[PDB]
Amino acid sequence: SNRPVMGIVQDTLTAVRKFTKRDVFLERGEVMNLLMFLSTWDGKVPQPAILKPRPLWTGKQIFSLIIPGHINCIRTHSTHPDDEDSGPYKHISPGDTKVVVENGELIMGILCKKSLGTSAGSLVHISYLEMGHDITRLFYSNIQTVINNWLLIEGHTIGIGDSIADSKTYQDIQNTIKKAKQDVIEVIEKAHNNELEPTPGNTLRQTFENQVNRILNDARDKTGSSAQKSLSEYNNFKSM
Amino acid sequence: IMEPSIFNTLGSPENVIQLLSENYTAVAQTVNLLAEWLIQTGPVQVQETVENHLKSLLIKHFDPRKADSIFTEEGETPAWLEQMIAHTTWRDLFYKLAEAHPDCLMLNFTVKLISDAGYQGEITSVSTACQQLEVFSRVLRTSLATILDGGEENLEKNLPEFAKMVCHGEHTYLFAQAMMSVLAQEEQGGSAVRRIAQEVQRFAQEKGHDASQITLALGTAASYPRACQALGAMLSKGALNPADITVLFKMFTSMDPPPVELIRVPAFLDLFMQSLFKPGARINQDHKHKYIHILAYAASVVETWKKNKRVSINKDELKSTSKAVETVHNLCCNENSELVAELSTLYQCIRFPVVAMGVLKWVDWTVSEPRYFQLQTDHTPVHLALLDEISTCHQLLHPQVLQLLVKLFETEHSQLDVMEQLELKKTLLDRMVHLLSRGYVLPVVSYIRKCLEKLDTDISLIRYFVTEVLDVIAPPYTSDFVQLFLPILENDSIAGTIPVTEFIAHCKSNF
Amino acid sequence: XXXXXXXXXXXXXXXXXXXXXXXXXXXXXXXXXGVLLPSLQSALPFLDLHGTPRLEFHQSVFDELRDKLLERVSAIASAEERYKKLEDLLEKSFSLVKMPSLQPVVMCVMKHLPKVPEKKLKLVMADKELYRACAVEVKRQIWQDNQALFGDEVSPLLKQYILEKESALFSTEFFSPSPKTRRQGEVVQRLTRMVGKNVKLYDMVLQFLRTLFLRTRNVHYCTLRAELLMSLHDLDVGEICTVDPCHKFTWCLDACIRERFVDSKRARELQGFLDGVKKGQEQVLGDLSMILCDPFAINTLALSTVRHLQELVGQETLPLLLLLRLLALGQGAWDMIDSQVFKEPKMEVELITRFLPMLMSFLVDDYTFNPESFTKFLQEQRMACEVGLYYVLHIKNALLRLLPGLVETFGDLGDIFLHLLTGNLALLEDFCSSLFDGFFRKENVHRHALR
Amino acid sequence: KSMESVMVKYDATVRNSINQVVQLRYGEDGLAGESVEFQNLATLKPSNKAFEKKFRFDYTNERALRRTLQEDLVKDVLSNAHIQNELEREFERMREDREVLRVIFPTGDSKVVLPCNLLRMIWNAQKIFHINPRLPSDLHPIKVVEGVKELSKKLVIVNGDDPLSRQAQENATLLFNIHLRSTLCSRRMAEEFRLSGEAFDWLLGEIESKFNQAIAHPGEMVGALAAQSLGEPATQMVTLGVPRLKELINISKKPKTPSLTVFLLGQSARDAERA
Amino acid sequence: QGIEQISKVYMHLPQTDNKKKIIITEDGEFKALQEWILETDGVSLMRVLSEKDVDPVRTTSNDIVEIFTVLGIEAVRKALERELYHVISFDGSYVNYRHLALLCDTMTCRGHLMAITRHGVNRQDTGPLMKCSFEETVDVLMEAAAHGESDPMKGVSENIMLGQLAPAGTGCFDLLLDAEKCKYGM
Amino acid sequence: DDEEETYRLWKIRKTIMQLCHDRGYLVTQDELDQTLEEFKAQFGDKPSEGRPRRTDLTVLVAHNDDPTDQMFVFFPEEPKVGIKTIKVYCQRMQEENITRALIVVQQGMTPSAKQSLVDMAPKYILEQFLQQELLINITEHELVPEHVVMTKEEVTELLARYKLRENQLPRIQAGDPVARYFGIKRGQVVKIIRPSETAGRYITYRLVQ
Repeated sequence: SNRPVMGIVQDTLTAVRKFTKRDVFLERGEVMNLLMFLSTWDGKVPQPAILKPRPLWTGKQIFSLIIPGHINCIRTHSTHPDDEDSGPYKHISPGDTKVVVENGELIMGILCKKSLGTSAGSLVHISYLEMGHDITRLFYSNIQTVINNWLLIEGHTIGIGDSIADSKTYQDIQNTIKKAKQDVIEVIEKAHNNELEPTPGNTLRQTFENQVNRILNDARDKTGSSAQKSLSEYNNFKSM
Repeated sequence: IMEPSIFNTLGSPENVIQLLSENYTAVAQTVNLLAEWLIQTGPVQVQETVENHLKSLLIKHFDPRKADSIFTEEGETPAWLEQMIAHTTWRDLFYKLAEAHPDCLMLNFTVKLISDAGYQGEITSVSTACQQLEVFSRVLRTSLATILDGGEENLEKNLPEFAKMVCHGEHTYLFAQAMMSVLAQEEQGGSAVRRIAQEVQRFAQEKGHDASQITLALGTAASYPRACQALGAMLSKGALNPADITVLFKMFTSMDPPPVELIRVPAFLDLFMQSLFKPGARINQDHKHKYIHILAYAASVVETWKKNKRVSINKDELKSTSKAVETVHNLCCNENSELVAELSTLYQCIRFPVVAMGVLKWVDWTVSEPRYFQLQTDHTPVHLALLDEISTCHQLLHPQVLQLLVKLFETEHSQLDVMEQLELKKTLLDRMVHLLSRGYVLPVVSYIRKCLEKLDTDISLIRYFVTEVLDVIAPPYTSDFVQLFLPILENDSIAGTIPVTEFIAHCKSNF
Repeated sequence: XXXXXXXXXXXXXXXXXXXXXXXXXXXXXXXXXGVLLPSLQSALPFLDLHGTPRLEFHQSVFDELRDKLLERVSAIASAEERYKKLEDLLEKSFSLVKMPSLQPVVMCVMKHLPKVPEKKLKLVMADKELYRACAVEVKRQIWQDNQALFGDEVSPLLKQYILEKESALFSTEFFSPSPKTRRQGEVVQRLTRMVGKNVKLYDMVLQFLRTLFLRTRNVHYCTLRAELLMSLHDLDVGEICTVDPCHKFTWCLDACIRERFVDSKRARELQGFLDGVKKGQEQVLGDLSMILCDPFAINTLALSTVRHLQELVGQETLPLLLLLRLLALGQGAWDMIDSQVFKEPKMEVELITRFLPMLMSFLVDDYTFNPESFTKFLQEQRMACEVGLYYVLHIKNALLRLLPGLVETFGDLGDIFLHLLTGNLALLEDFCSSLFDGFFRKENVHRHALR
Repeated sequence: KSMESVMVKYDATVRNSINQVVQLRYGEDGLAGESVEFQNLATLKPSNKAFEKKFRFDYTNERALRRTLQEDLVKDVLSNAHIQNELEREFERMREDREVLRVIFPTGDSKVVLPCNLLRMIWNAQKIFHINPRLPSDLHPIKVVEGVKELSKKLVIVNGDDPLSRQAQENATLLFNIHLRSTLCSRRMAEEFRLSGEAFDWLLGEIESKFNQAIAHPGEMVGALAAQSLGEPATQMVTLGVPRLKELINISKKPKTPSLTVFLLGQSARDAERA
Repeated sequence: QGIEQISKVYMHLPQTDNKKKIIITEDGEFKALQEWILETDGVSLMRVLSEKDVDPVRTTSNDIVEIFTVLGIEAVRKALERELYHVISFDGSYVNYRHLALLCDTMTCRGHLMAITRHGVNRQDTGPLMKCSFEETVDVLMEAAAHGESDPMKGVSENIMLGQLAPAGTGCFDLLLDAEKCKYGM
Repeated sequence: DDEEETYRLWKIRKTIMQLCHDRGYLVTQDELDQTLEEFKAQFGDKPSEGRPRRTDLTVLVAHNDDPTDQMFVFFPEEPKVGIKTIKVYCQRMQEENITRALIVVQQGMTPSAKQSLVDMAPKYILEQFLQQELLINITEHELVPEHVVMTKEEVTELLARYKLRENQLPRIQAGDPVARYFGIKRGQVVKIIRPSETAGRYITYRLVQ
């Protein structure tokens, strides 16, 4: 399929998404600890993203250190809105959802499966294409080592609280379910009393089953939309 | 050359050989010869292609450069340009030449003379008209006369070319909201021009243009600080903040009426339409009562405006419209089915006009939501039967009914089955033919003519349309209607597949 | 300047430099005293203030109007309008300077190909004298009247016929000669010399060139004919195929003969065409010239001889291959010596009756390994066929069976044949050439060294 | 076990165990499947006006051409009739390539799989040489034309000066040559990327090296590779996947769901009733 | 009325770009026309192509044998490629065209439709040992013994059974010692 | 139906003219793209009893290379062609200098006719064709790439260039629809030009077996 067969997976992938966020700021000692899990590091500590009041580095700087040489990529994050590339702020992302690597530096964007997984055109793919295979081997190892050692600090879990929603969301779910059952009851009444007209190209059972399937599919879609819309950025299901 | 040949009584020797080339030789002799020869070969097209050959070579000239330093032009350029502007292709070309280099004294000075010399309708004057006062006023007079005699249909055609001229700046807008307001204030046809003024204001509202500050002072609604300050925040923000509604409620209810036209502003009532008739709008009891009171007050009272005094008020019809708006509010917000059970009174509310666009907008926000037709199972959805009743009871909403209905007709519902997609289109065509019986004839058939002759929609829908129309109508027929309908049946992609004989028999008698 | 219509300022108004008070070109007299009325003359004062770029403007408009004039000829080309348009072009095209062979070139391209009084005779004669650009009209009219295509093309064309005959007269040992499809070197120019009505032009010039070739060399007439004549009917022109009686037929027959040497079926068509009556005098002579004059016939004859020997191998007896080969050899031999008259040569009983057992002798003797009739057939037939058969036989009874035939052929001797370059190339420079000198055979001197 | 001994031989042809020819070139262009990337043809989608506007170099507008080029290059382009004629000939050549592409892909998808990623390569050349897009360039457009031409002469899939081998070579590298001419156009180099002479020479060298690396090597057991490539997704997954695959593979005189796809003529296809 | 072995036929306004008609306009753009198509159950390809108002150019079929009999070998090669690609793409994944092309070419390089079974693969002259390795080893070996068939040992499978270096990747060439190059040694 | 049969016969003739054009036979352009109304006006519109009978539709044409090589396109009355009718048609084949011909059958002919076809092969090359096969042109299908019959010299040049054997090429059946379309015999080679999404276009060759 002319795409990389192996990519960043599970713990490293979730933690590198949590790592490349715009809000991640690393203290000096944390930067020292992470920098030495880089086998390809030149030994020169980069200038911090923020100098004053306190020296703070960003995870983008550290991942720019991980990325080898001068590979260039543009990738789109999973949570990237489609309309963002049409209106203003198109190339200055308010969501940090446009990944662009320039001169082997992650100037912006949050990394996910679309930029580090098996998909063609990802960072590992172009890294292999432009820098042979051993450099990409070092790229894989450096990502895993640095990102896991930062995950020691950040940490990442999943629990009961991530599977729950507030009273408003559950009320909306129950109301949507109740309306769906009312619609199914109405369709059943129409079929039984013969107000329901069969659609062409199928029988009466097929028409009834297709309408019931449509109603329940709409119910599932609306409930899923409500549940996902109810999630928080700290939800671990959403993070995974 | 023609000029650089014998400069003196010879004069360069090389230029004397250059004189033999052109002079009154082939360059001049054969010009008349070939001008009569290409004519005799076939031809009035010869002079047209000749002018095209000249016109292409004209455009290379550097007109804005040399014309600035003269500052005089010998009195409006009588020697060469004044005879030139009387030529069609030249006067049209001058507009094109002006756009290349604006902000010049020479070009803006010269254009003021050609506008009143025969080019009353200055085409492609989007920016050039803005710079000059005389040309702008002249083309405004042409525009207002054209819209006045154009009737109703031309409003769609008259809006883009005219109203876009005020988009460059507001200084071209408030002046373009001044004289026709004076024409509107008079009782001699003052409604239609205020109609196009409010239409321009609404286009301004949907193009981001700020029209909330000028239209209030123009309808002398600035006479009271409270009224103007209250309405300003509503139209600028675009929401129903409670403070302005409360002051308006306690103001207009007292024995001191504001100008009636300020509460009748179409942008304000469309804002009420959007705020209230949306299904997802949740309001408390008290503010809802004030909202329905304002709409009822804005649609019930007859007032005599004597410019200093007014003594007139109606309360009963205000109460009836308040009840109708409140009941439709309850139906719209409850949403649950029991929808079918509520048509006993809902059609009674349909009879009231102020409710008709409310349920129309509610239907628009309902049907446009995807999977609604997928979720629907009836042969005819109840919402479309409501639009049938709306078409029956009233005729002012017919452009809006047709706009919503063609918006539905052009829509693709990919989630639906293909046969139910066609049956949905046939349902929309049933609304077309219903509206055809309610007087909206020419725009609907114009839509069909566009959809068939130009677009590549399904021919079965057109055939169903023509069959239903011929089966529902009877002679006599007007000449414009047969002029529009007859090319449909002559397309021959419909005629051979199935009233038809009666129509073709009558049409030839008609024309 | 203005050498047509009238004269206002094309000559005396051409020279503005003469004496002290003779100034006056025509840049002030021309137009004033543009195109037509003021409405369209108003661009002149406005453009004259822009540094007077009048020459490029006038010549550009003239160029665009001349190109647009050329296109409208297609309207009348697809003729009352054509006559008037041609007359207007002729009146406007009588002057120099303007219409640089575009107007008269267009008119001659429409209907002025063949010579006409005041249209093609005078215009064609002047264009030929001045070397004009009306190449199609010039070629068609010169070829029609024998002025340029027939007359001025008769020098290089008549000499090119002999030069082409010498060009394929080589006696090497024949290096994959090209077919009629690949024989289009100068074919486009020669076939397009009479694009208009080259049936008569080819009759006088090309026909006269062929008659001069027959009075010049044996190879000259056939060499030029073989290339162009076959390919012209492939040009998709009705006149080119219909000019000859069976040019479209015999040209395709020759091309398919060279495509497939062994052509038993094609021999029936060839015998039907060459064995007919009611057109013997002119048609028979022309068929003999086109059949034996061309070098491709000589190259075909070796394959025909080998195929005849192979066919006689199966039968192993002697009395259609022999009859066809003898008919072709007799027609070729009689074409060079005999004129284009009825009662064509060849068809002798001795040659045809002897060559069949002579060809069968290879088949009979070869099988017995593990004939006077050949000598009689060789003596009865032409020497060129014997030379070709002996050369082809070079490449064990097979080598001794075709021996007497070729030996008697060479001994008897001859007519127009291809047994030199074709013969020797089948199987001190004088040392090798001594044996070949008797045959003419050509492989001894040029074939041995060049091979 | 069917295509087990199917291997690409040293004459670049794919043959089975008994040397019967399966393919004259392995992918029909002799390229291995791992050094090949998804790419977009910038010529198939746009309209005629858009294609002319975005791909035809204009040597008549002195102002904008002086904006995007150094003044000496402006003078050289304007003065030379030969350079302008060559640029127009290149434009007509890419127009022929455009109509060839439209013939090849009647469906308007510009996504193709080609060895050298030209857009990323141009971006790399820009970044390495510190190209300033604001400044005018020092790159002669005729240098771009001759560099592209020589590069096309350098990318060889079929060796041989005979007409048959030359025709096969032109046919095997047709799509990549079209893509190369479209991407490395004089107009595009001038306006969109603004490369320099050293950067352009590096880009040409990089394209040649990468295309040469992407050729399928002799000795690859492409039969086994193809079998595994078609087998692994099958293991991963009106007829659903695996039984339909079995019906395609085991050539069945009766399938479970035989079907036609009847396409109608235009007049009937627009009408539902006569459909 | 109609055509035999054609049970049911369904009209469809396709939403997929592959089946929708696409025509270049005068302006040079691509316009997708939502025109009616028909899908049938049961195949009588020839009759349908011969029928009226039916586009013969674009009318294809799911079936593989009959399209080979009707349209030819290159047509069934292309149709099989299209069908295989459709199967792979329905999964949503992607497989490079080279492997599909190689499968189609291998199973259509002998004129007939070489089924990938005992019935197609073992009828070719690939050699007795490769065929015995594949399937019905005893039948193939006894037939070879009867007919004196010789295995030229040019395939990988035969050399694998005999333990010899295959003609595969690292064994598709020989190595010769460059004796002249050894003269620079020390 | 009368009009239905007239249309079917017109389509048969249209496909035959396209066939003769593809095989390299001199066909007039007007008859190559004649309309159905042109056919009806020319031939009589009434195959049931009127003039356009099958024998009135017989087509003769000669090869562009040699006028001697002519192909005959026959149209028998009976659906099932027996020995007697092919015999008299072959007598007509004898009396002219023609070499090869065609037969268009509405229904499958008797097997003995096919055996007679097989045995008379060296003297003359006659080919049958079911009416359903010729009812639509086959070369215009999207699935069918263009097929070009290549000459003996071209095949020898190919074989020498690739340095391969005759048997090492891909194969096409003699009874293949396109092989029958081009009327190519055993040992003939046809080159196939198809466009590929990987290389732009691709050339393949197929020997006939």
